[PDB]
Amino acid sequence: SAKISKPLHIKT
Amino acid sequence: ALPEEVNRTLLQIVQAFASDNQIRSVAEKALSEEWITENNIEYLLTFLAEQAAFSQDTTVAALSAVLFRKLALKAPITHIRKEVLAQIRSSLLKGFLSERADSIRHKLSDAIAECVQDDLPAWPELLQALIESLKSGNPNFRESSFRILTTVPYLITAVDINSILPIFQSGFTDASDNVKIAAVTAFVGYFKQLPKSEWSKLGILLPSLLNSLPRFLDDGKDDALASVFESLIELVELAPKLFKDMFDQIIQFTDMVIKNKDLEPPARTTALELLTVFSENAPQMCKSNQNYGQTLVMVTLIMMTEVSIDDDDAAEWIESDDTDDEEEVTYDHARQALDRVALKLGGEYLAAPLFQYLQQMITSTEWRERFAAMMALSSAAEGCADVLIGEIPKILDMVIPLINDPHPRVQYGCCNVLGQISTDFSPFIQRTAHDRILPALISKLTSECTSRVQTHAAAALVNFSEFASKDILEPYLDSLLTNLLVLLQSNKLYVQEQALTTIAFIAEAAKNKFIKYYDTLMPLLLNVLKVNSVLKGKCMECATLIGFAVGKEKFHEHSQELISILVALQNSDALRSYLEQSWSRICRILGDDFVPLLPIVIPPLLITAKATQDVGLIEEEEAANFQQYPDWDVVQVQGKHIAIHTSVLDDKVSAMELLQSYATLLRGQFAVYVKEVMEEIALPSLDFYLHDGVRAAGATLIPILLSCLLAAEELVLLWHKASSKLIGGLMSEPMPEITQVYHNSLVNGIKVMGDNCLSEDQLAAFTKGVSANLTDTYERMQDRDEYNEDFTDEDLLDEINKSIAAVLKTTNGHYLKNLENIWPMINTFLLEPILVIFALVVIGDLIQYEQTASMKNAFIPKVTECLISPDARIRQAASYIIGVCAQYAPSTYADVCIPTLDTLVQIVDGSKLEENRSSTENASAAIAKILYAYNSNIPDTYTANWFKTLPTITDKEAASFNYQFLSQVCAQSNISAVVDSVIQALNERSLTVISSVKKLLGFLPSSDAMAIFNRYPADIMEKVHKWF
Repeated sequence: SAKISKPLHIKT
Repeated sequence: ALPEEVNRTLLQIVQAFASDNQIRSVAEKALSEEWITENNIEYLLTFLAEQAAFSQDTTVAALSAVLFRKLALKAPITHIRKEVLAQIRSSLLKGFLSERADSIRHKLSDAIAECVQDDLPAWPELLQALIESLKSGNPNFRESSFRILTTVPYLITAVDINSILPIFQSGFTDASDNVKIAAVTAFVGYFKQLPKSEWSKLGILLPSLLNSLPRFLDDGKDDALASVFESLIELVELAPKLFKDMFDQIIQFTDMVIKNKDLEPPARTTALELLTVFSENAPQMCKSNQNYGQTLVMVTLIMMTEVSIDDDDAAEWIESDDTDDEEEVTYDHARQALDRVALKLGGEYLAAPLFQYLQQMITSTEWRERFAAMMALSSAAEGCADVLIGEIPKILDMVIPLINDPHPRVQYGCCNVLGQISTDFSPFIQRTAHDRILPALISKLTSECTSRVQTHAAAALVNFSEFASKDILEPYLDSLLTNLLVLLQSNKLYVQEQALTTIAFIAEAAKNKFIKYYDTLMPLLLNVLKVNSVLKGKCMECATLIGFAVGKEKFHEHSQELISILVALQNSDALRSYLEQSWSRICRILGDDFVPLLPIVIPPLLITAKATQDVGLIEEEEAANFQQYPDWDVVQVQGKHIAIHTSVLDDKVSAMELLQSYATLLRGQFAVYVKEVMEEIALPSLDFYLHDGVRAAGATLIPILLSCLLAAEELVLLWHKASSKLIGGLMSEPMPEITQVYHNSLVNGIKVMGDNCLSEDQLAAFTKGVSANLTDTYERMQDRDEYNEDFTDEDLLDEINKSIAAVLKTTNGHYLKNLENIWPMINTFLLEPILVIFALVVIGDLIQYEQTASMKNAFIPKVTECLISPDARIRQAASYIIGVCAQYAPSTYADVCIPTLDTLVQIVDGSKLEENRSSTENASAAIAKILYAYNSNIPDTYTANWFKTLPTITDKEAASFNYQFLSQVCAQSNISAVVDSVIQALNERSLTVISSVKKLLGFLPSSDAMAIFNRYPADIMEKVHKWF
């Protein structure tokens, strides 16, 4: 990613 | 219990399993080809149960237990003779109660479970064994009993309630951690497996479980705590309301764990997860309690500060690349948790508690807290947008002063937020805060700042640019660009890479405003490419996005040389994908001049898009570790285990989407490929039952392929083949979302192929598909409480409407016959809003093609009801039906249409408001239809009523009728309302009524004619000149 973004969710 | 011969044959075989290829393969064949047959299976199960139960050898016992478990399903246990089931059960049970190694007792337990079954005879000796083992002083016996209660939760129903309650309470409180975890696991498994009607019978044990939790911190057993938090997380997703009464206690407990920051991460991350998952499963409950929000914000803020531990200067962080440090576990977890809860709960509920804390963290002398503040806002901004979008100057007042913080990590933090909110508050923020955001980011670009910060600011300029118009970026371009060229000269690869992408995306947003920068940038870019794969790819991306922004004529100054470099690059894995997108973008720039490059670009996409479903028929054990790879997944389809290479199938999709986009741009010029892509890629893709992306991507390719061949016999053959596999997919496709794509795909296919593109059998096979689709939607929907607080379905019904309508139109009515068979289905729907809307929409299409009398009586009673429904979508579909009645069935309908007509004068009258402008426009059209059909047979106030409902600006087909009727009110001083009613429709682009109007203006002087448009501004007077 070459922009700002949030980390991927960690569920299941 | 077995002949002694049988024993050493089987013994030899099972022992051969451990070992050499030869001895071991001979045994494998022997087992599968000779021993698992109707005639030997019971001997084999008898043997394996005996070995697992009695063998003194570990390996043989273990293996046989495992094999028995596997083969006992396949047999299956149900078709085994009674005398032998009994004997197998008895030995399995005696083995369990004898002395075995732990892992063998576990495997025995698993084997025993295969012998407990709905249709199998009662096994009350098991019940008795489990109850006694639960009281054993041996943990392994207790633990193994709960394991069986986990595999077979029905046993829990079968024990007396006054025994099973103390069993679990003793379980939660057991001195052995292992037994605790198995008690917890069995307790939650019960809710996992049983119907809700059985839940209240263990539900009452929740407070004993919750009350047992502090003991794990007393003993310092946090790893064990984490596993119990994991089971509790699964229980929240099943029965969140069971937690209502003790909700504060769980909140306070998770709080306590997360604060104890000498605990290892798993107890703290799973505690946070437990908190988080209430917002996903019981949002009303979290919102009705200010404590949840406050604790949740507080603890994620604590965890977000856990960065660069033992490294105050950040030396390590300053020195690394612009990726995440994967050692910062709790910090990562906190960011995704805040984000997740914000997204569920909204800003009304969290912004206040969030902001209470940020005001204060912004001012701390601990840099970690000033960073935390920025990252927390970054996490929460999207979910809290509904409120924060209004407090945008306030937020910049807090954030922007930190852009210059002494500490470079706080600076990076501030870049992060300006970037996150340029996305989350777009497009409003680009319009109103460009003057503060851009100068702030642009100041970080200077080589005065640290590499990490220059790079982060450059990333944030991608977020801003994404939704900034060319006019807003224009005065900032030279400055943006002169800075980024310096970044282009960095000694660090990652700064160069970011520089390139930032320029590419700014150029994308700048469009034709970027033409003046092209001559400085393009040679810098050519030099980089002629000389670090990612750099080259990001560079070609930069060049072709600049190409698209400046247009083809300017792109022509370097296109041939650029194309030659691409060729060299492609024929020489992150690179692959920059190359393919660049070719694809060159196709968008060059139009039809791309045609001579097809033989370079298409073949490799053909290869990838032909990828087959790469499946490995796999074993229970051999999964999980197969699953470790991001590029593989394992599923269970029909009992067995399958490994599917997911990445390869994602790549097949990617390639199909590129072919699709070439076919869409090149139209008739793509025809040469249509046959091959259709037969070798689109169609076989529908049969990819393990990956739905493939199936969908296959479906969307279909109409586009046909339309290419059309624009350039075969067409008819391929369409017959493609429509038939589409149709066939409707009865077999399990995923509702895919079903939808097929209907849409039929609709688009029909739209391309035209009149009578379907045959009679296809029309009949479609009907069955439509019926099975309607039947399974009904079934899933009549499934939506004590324990708990579907556009997927709405969308599928939306498309089924379209396909039916489409099929009706291509048949030119003939599909009415087939449509009769699913009338009962339709009728049930008509009398839950989504099913209703569907049914009304179908009936409106029916009438469009007076042969419907058969059903007048069956629906008008509900439609007339629906007219005055609180739901706008119901009124809309209803009125359309009443209006369509008078249009296509004038006479088999009058006793209805004229009565309703007063209803319509009222529905007509929050009417003219965005939400229901559409519904009232249909009613309006509906009454104009009645006034037409029965023209001077009507008891005329009406028409003057109707008029006051003009203009019609939103629904196009409605507007189309109203102005047709308007064109068949005169003279008067209605004249300026007559005209404007039309100007309004035209200007709003919702709708020869012009001819009628000019005639009326003819009947008035020079001066009277002119004056009507006197109210209109310049721009709509330009249009009016070009209309009249």
